Amino acid sequence: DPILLRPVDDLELTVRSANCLKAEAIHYIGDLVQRTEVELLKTPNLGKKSLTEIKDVLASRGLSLGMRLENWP
Amino acid sequence: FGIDMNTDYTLEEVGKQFDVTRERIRQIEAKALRKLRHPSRSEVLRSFL
Repeated sequence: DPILLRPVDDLELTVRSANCLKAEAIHYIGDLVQRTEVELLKTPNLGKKSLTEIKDVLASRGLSLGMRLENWP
Repeated sequence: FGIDMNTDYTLEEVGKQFDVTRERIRQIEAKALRKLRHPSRSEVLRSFL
């Protein structure tokens, strides 16, 4: 797969959600989508709009929540 | 820069154009250059290097 190894900075994320995800210590898109809705929503200063826009960019990049990973990284 | 125009402009003249401090325009240019530095756009450009 050539799309899972791209850095999470490619997602064009705002600063607040970027800081929240850095606190979650996520740097790969597969690691970004390994978790779920509530698990990422529990983080402080991250609202429904942040994860909503994350899902929007994932859908615009041909991804949809509910997948799983195998042998990564 | 001098892109598709006659002359380039120092940031003071652009600040007069946009009714804003020379500093703010420096910030805008730095932010835009940072944005274009990002991948998914730098590949086609850096193929010219």
